[PDB]
Amino acid sequence: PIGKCNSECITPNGSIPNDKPFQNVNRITYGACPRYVKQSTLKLATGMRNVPE
Amino acid sequence: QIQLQQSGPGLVKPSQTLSLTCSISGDTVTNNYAAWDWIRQSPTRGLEWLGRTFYRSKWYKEYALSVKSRLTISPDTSKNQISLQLSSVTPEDTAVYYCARAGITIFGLITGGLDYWGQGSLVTV
Amino acid sequence: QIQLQQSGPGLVKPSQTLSLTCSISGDTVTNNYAAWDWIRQSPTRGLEWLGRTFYRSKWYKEYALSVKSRLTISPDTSKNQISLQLSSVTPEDTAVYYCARAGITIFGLITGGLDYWGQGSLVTV
Amino acid sequence: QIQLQQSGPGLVKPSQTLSLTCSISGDTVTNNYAAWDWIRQSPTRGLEWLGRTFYRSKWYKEYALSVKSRLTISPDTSKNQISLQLSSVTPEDTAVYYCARAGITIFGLITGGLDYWGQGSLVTV
Amino acid sequence: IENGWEGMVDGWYGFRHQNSEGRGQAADLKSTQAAIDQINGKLNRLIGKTNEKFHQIEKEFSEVEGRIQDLEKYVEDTKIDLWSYNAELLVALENQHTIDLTDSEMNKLFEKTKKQLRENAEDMGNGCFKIYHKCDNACIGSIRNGTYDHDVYRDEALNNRFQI
Amino acid sequence: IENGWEGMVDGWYGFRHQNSEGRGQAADLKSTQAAIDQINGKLNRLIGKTNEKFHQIEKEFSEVEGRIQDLEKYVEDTKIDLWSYNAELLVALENQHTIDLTDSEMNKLFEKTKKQLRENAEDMGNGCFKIYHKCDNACIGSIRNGTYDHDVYRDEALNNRFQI
Amino acid sequence: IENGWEGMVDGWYGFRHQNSEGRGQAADLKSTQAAIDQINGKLNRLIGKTNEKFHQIEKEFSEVEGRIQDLEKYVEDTKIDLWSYNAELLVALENQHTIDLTDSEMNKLFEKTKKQLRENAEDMGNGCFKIYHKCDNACIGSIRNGTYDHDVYRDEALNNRFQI
Amino acid sequence: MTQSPSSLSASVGDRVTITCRTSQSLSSYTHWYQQKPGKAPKLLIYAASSRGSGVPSRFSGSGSGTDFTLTISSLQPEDFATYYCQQSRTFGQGTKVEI
Amino acid sequence: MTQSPSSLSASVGDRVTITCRTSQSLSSYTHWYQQKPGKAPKLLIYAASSRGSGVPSRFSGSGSGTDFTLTISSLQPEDFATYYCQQSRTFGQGTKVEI
Amino acid sequence: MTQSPSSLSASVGDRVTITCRTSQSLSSYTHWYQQKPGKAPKLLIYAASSRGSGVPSRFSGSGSGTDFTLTISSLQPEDFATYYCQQSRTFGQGTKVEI
Amino acid sequence: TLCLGHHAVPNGTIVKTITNDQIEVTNATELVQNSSIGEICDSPHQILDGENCTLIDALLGDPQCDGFQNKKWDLFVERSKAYSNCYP
Ligand SMILES: *[C@@H]1O[C@H](CO)[C@@H](O[C@@H]2O[C@H](CO)[C@@H](O[C@@H]3O[C@H](CO[C@H]4O[C@H](CO)[C@@H](O)[C@H](O)[C@@H]4O)[C@@H](O)[C@H](O[C@H]4O[C@H](CO)[C@@H](O)[C@H](O)[C@@H]4O)[C@@H]3O)[C@H](O)[C@H]2NC(C)=O)[C@H](O)[C@H]1NC(C)=O
Ligand SMILES: *[C@@H]1O[C@H](CO)[C@@H](O[C@@H]2O[C@H](CO)[C@@H](O[C@@H]3O[C@H](CO[C@H]4O[C@H](CO)[C@@H](O)[C@H](O)[C@@H]4O)[C@@H](O)[C@H](O[C@H]4O[C@H](CO)[C@@H](O)[C@H](O)[C@@H]4O)[C@@H]3O)[C@H](O)[C@H]2NC(C)=O)[C@H](O)[C@H]1NC(C)=O
Ligand SMILES: *[C@@H]1O[C@H](CO)[C@@H](O[C@@H]2O[C@H](CO)[C@@H](O[C@@H]3O[C@H](CO[C@H]4O[C@H](CO)[C@@H](O)[C@H](O)[C@@H]4O)[C@@H](O)[C@H](O[C@H]4O[C@H](CO)[C@@H](O)[C@H](O)[C@@H]4O)[C@@H]3O)[C@H](O)[C@H]2NC(C)=O)[C@H](O)[C@H]1NC(C)=O
Ligand SMILES: *[C@@H]1O[C@H](CO)[C@@H](O[C@@H]2O[C@H](CO)[C@@H](O[C@@H]3O[C@H](CO)[C@@H](O)[C@H](O)[C@@H]3O)[C@H](O)[C@H]2NC(C)=O)[C@H](O)[C@H]1NC(C)=O
Ligand SMILES: *[C@@H]1O[C@H](CO)[C@@H](O)[C@H](O)[C@H]1NC(C)=O
Ligand SMILES: *[C@@H]1O[C@H](CO)[C@@H](O)[C@H](O)[C@H]1NC(C)=O
Ligand SMILES: *[C@@H]1O[C@H](CO)[C@@H](O)[C@H](O)[C@H]1NC(C)=O
Ligand SMILES: *[C@@H]1O[C@H](CO)[C@@H](O)[C@H](O)[C@H]1NC(C)=O
Ligand SMILES: *[C@@H]1O[C@H](CO)[C@@H](O)[C@H](O)[C@H]1NC(C)=O
Repeated sequence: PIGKCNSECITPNGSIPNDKPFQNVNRITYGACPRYVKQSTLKLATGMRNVPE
Repeated sequence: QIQLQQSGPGLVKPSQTLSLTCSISGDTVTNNYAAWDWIRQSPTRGLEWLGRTFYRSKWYKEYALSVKSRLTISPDTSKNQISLQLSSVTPEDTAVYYCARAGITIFGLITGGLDYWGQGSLVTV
Repeated sequence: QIQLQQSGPGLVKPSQTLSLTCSISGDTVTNNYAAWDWIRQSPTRGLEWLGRTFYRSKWYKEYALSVKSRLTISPDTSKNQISLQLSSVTPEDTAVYYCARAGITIFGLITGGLDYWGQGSLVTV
Repeated sequence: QIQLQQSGPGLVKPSQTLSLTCSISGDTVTNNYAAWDWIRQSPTRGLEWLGRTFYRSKWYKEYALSVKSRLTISPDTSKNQISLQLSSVTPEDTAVYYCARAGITIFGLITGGLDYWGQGSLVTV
Repeated sequence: IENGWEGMVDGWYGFRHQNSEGRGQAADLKSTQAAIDQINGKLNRLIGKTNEKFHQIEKEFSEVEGRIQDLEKYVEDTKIDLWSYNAELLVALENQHTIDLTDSEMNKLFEKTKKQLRENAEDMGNGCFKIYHKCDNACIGSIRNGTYDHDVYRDEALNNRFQI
Repeated sequence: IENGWEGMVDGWYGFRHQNSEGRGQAADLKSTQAAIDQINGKLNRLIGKTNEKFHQIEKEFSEVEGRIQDLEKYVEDTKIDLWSYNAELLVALENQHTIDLTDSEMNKLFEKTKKQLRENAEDMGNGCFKIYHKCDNACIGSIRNGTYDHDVYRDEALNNRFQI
Repeated sequence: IENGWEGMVDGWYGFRHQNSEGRGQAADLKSTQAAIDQINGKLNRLIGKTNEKFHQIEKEFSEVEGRIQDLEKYVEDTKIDLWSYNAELLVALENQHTIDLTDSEMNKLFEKTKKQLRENAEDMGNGCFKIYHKCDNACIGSIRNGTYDHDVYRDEALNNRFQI
Repeated sequence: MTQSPSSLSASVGDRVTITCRTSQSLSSYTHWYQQKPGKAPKLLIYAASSRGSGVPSRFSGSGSGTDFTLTISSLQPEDFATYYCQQSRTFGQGTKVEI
Repeated sequence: MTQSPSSLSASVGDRVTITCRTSQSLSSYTHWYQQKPGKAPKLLIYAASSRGSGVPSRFSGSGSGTDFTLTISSLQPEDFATYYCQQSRTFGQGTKVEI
Repeated sequence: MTQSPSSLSASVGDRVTITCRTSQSLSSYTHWYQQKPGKAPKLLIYAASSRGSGVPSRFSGSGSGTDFTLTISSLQPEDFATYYCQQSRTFGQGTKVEI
Repeated sequence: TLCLGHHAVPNGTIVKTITNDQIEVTNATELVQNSSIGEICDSPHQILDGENCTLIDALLGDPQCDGFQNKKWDLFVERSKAYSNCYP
């Protein structure tokens, strides 16, 4: 359906935010959109190698 | 919606104990990415830090240098409160006390910023 | 196919020397990624290590801590022979001796695993 | 097109001062990636190093170990001149002096190669 | 350092001193800040650095066709698989460097305390500095901000180390 | 360490001690194992991690055609050259890290022996710690497994250093 | 080392000694050469390692067409964007390593002087080794080429440290 | 914890820079606080770079070494309050701005 | 070099776990050996993770720090032999399994 | 700074190798110089691997550890001059080649 | 006495690096967007809705698509229920 936002990326599943550099929602994009990838989760390490206790 | 209402009497005998209960509504004390500090403010010295009590698998405690041997902070999970206990009060402590929530974190580290404050006064003889 | 047949007498006088010939067929002693250990097995102590030899541009030798000053291993290239020489034998050494090939390597490092064993007994007065 | 013509008298009294003017045409003294050495050559020892000067926001000077306390190099910006001043001359210094330009640099580092030399003789009583 | 501390939340690097007056825990604030800037710098290159494309070829089809439809399904599949590998290589390379710089900053702070206490403290092998000398909590904090002076504790600690 | 040893086959690191009882050689087993797991972990991501493709475009042609055949020869050539560069960058990056972590492990083992011998030994420059103290082969092996105690050899070695 | 020297052109690492005879500055030539070979090796893989392509598809068009022209504009745009990211990742990776190897080389030269001055000098924090021992300019240069002997300056400097 | 201003009377719509000079040079820990008289304070900008919830767009901060500046694009009659600067556990003496 | 079992009588087709607790924590050096009485021993699994030549699929090993377990999926009448555990140069006292 | 030849008489078109032993092992700093009698010396090859301006293609250099060789492919009648070897600040004793 | 330590978490996440595959990190951030709002919004771009009309039908002047006359768009959206009621 048609709604209102403030966002550049448009995908057939609906508009998505373009802050993250990668997406896997759909391969069809329009406007400023993140690049399509096949992986679902790509964790970026922002901390230290964790040891318990 | 985070709301903090702190209770406790504001008239105590000098050289005695002190009671201050900080009831918490809308948020739980058992929060991994959060801490709960205690800040007092006076017209003379101003805002200063007292201590904090966060939760990493059990209740940890921290205190300032000056009131290290006189302040105990007792958390409680039963009805979502945090209790402040001050021992051996002094009439230089005639000031207001604020119960405020820390935990505006970046990368999981508590940066010491305070949000969702409260209100409460205190004066002694 | 790798085949190891070790020979040598199994009846020697105590407080004397000892000879043990480990004939090798199907493989050569001069191998970069293979060493040749020597393992004895007793009914009381069990399996234990004695020493090893190989060839990295020169005939290297290693020995155990206990039989450091009594064991010499002499390799031979002429007819594919590795010879074990034990000096000053003792009647506590009444045990079987195994000539086995090491060198089941990963990343070029000999990990100490043994393959292609043999058979041989020994008893002294 | 870099041309270096050095002037200066070649007959001075021993145990006195010395003057040597190295005029520069086609290039400027103020250059980031270029230094200016001073090399003397004698039939006895041969080519040897004396000192250098350049400009990295301030006129810097370096000198050799032997003539550390007797050599001063004075650059000039006004008319494209670098002047050599030798103090307390000795009759062992009867040799020719070359004013040559360094600065054949790789990755911004002056490797000590010399280009665009000059000509000049010197003899003392 | 065998293991870290569960309840340290105000920094990634810090000290837990213990003397006759008790034991206290304080967080180092300089080395923790330097690790944040190196981590936030990596996120600055990735977040909000997208490129815009308006008109492309059709990437999904309904009616089966011949050679041209097979070529469009192969060009789109080539771009997706190449960018999927590029995303895997970029994250794995950045995660390798982020952990390495974080572990190196831990060792750098360990050297700074040892360098400051050149003649008054040595390594105990457990990431600690056993000091029985007259060093109170303010003396411990002098090491933290780099204002510790070893000259006033040189002769006072050399004789005590031979005694103990 | 100026150069390696030709006759060490059971480990990438080790010690060649020499005292009055003779000279022996025993390879390190802990640091060698830790280097293997980092190398074997790198091979785990590459070996057996392929992707399957069933139907593609024709990549070889017999009869010359116009625009469509030139496009198919350009799409296939673009994918091959891009993956050839990706293979070069992946191997060269992993080879750079593998050598760097291996060269860092031999320094950590050098530091661990110096840290354990806190007051009884000092560095000489070539890696050979010239020790004349009463430290036999079992004493040498006590350093290897981390069970060496410097307290029983503190006063026995400090006077020997001033004597020699 | 807080900051470098503005008046050093013949090397990347060096010393500025100062004693009773004056102060001098000499550039180190061994560690600077090793940094050049690691930098020049990186430029060897990039300079003059191009690949040749003779016949390609048309990459610019005048008259608008249907599906085939849209496919050719998408294949060419895919190759350009992928190679633009590959150029960004290649330069940023080598720039990260070039700085990281260089700062390690600065610390390695700092350790070599401390390792050579095993019992006659200690660290200060700023890198300026305060030495009052009888060590002249030729003594300073003996450290530079690795010919310095600490045995002739062991007893002469140990008593000076207790005196000063 | 030192602050250059203590009390000022700026006109409505003026631009004011409040400098909070600290001792330790770190930027991701310091914050800024505003307290109107008679109620609890609040948080305007945290980590000296990003504004908090319920903050208008006229509040901006900068980070340069050990000196941190809090800048107001346009002063308002509803912005009469004391301003406090906190680094990690120590609060400033205060900054009283007035219309 | 300690092994928890010394002698056991398991039924045919049973699953048995033999624990070889060691002193030094390293996994790529330890192996496992089987020796029938009156014959030369052989190598079943090397580096505690990969079986050797001439080994059926019912033999599996595990590595967890300093703990190494050799597991048999199904006991066989032809598998009556003494089991030995070696880390780098020291062999275990033995493990006698019986049908 | 030592040079293996001192004075040689090679024929026209001969190949001559001049080896200059050094003390410190570094290649990017050393150079090579040629001085005709009564003429200003010039630079032929710098950093022991790349020729300079105004240099023919018959001059080549090599670097192997602390050993540096300056090789002339074909001797010429116009190449009668004394050769000098310099590493960073010390020049060689000289190398007089003759046709 | 002047010991050193570091922050730890009871429950961290797992990232992938060059050497290891299951290394444990205290804090990790998601980098791949796998969620959508659910509706196509038209504030930056002029979006023209289909309303069971395709582009070819609106181009030729389909009487059921008479609303798309002299119209311009930044992105045309074609519905999956588009049908043509005119001459074949
Ligand atoms: C790495 O570090 C970052 C920063 O520390 C973490 O991000 C935080 O993650 C936690 C939990 O993972 C978040 O806390 C929860 O957020 C939920 C939704 O967040 C929105 O609302 C908050 C305000 O509450 C905003 O700040 C935020 O930007 C979002 O807009 C809340 O719904 C949760 O509420 C909890 O408590 C209430 C109390 O009644 C319960 O009713 C709820 O059910 C719930 O239990 C909770 O507050 C936090 O918001 C995140 N912060 C930020 C800035 O994003 C990462 O998660 C961390 N990564 C890893 C892997 O650990
Ligand atoms: C890095 O390290 C690895 C492992 O350490 C090396 O891999 C070994 O490489 C060597 C030679 O490079 C191999 O040795 C030779 O293997 C040949 C074929 O191997 C098969 O057979 C062996 C059993 O013999 C199996 O283990 C293996 O998996 C293969 O199935 C043999 O034919 C060779 O026999 C030699 O001796 C006989 C004796 O009669 C001669 O007749 C032959 O002509 C020949 O000389 C020899 O054994 C070894 O098998 C490899 N091991 C493994 C596990 O693969 C890498 O080579 C090394 N890389 C580098 C660059 O050094
Ligand atoms: C990293 O380090 C390298 C090497 O040190 C630098 O490369 C040098 O860069 C400088 C300037 O950035 C160059 O100097 C100028 O070169 C101009 C043209 O160069 C040609 O001519 C020289 C000979 O003069 C050749 O060696 C060179 O190969 C080129 O063929 C000259 O025209 C300049 O002349 C200046 O002085 C005259 C004096 O009259 C003035 O009239 C001019 O206007 C001008 O001011 C000047 O010499 C130098 O040539 C470069 N060397 C090399 C080997 O390339 C990099 O610049 C440096 N990178 C960074 C970012 O700093
Ligand atoms: C966004 O929309 C697109 C298209 O409408 C979705 O792609 C398609 O989604 C359907 C159903 O989710 C997929 O059908 C099923 O796929 C599974 C495999 O995932 C298969 O096993 C089933 O038999 C069935 O075919 C369809 O494959 C998929 N097409 C493509 C090209 O991916 C997409 O899922 C939507 N995304 C979100 C987040 O809603
Ligand atoms: C450093 O910390 C100590 C701890 O008490 C304190 O006494 C000292 O004043 C501090 N120095 C500075 C410059 O802040
Ligand atoms: C460490 O090795 C020495 C070497 O002989 C030995 O005596 C000691 O028992 C070993 N310690 C342990 C815990 O194995
Ligand atoms: C090292 O440098 C010193 C400095 O004077 C010098 O005396 C000594 O001869 C040099 N040694 C060598 C081997 O060049
Ligand atoms: C945290 O980790 C422990 C592992 O000890 C696990 O049992 C628990 O379920 C985990 N909790 C969460 C919330 O992931
Ligand atoms: C097509 O869309 C129009 C506009 O909303 C609507 O009136 C009409 O009913 C739709 N057609 C069908 C078959 O529903």
